[PDB]
Amino acid sequence: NNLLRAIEAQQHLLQLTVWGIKQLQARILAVERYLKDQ
Amino acid sequence: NNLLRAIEAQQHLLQLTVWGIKQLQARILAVERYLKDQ
Amino acid sequence: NNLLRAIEAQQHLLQLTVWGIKQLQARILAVERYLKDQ
Amino acid sequence: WEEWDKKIEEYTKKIEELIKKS
Amino acid sequence: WEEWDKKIEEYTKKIEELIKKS
Amino acid sequence: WEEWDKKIEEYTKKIEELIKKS
Ligand SMILES: [N+]
Ligand SMILES: [N+]
Ligand SMILES: [N+]
Repeated sequence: NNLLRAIEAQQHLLQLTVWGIKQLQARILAVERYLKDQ
Repeated sequence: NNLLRAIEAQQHLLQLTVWGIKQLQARILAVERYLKDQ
Repeated sequence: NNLLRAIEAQQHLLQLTVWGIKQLQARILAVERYLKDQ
Repeated sequence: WEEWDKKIEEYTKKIEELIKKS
Repeated sequence: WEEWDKKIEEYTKKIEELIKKS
Repeated sequence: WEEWDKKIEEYTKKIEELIKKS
């Protein structure tokens, strides 16, 4: 039960990392595209 | 048992985030190197 | 008990991904700022 | 990354249903 | 990202106390 | 990052053996 709560909290952490990774990927791609267009 | 399956699915999610992070790190480094070489 | 140990190991993995994401975000921002300043 | 986006959504939905069954 | 930093710390602390109670 | 790569592999292997023992 505390074990399940752990896993739920871990799942929130994971969704936070997913958010982060997607933000970074968009930003790196924007920079690659800027360099290409220059 | 559903608890174990949860953890297994969470483990797949984590490996997906690792893949993502490694892809990003290679790409950012390539951009840093490009800027340095310019 | 092995289930708890799994979750603990998963938690170490997650903290490693957090470290990675924060490193990347600082580096991408430094590059965006460099491009802006040029 | 389109394939990534989809694997993420798939395992996220699978996890949330398992957490519910537990 | 400041809001992210804080959600990370919050769920990390919550997880570590739950692991302890287990 | 070489040290990161190795900690990742270590905890991944440790997790997969624990999932097996469970
Ligand atoms: N592209
Ligand atoms: N380097
Ligand atoms: N900024």
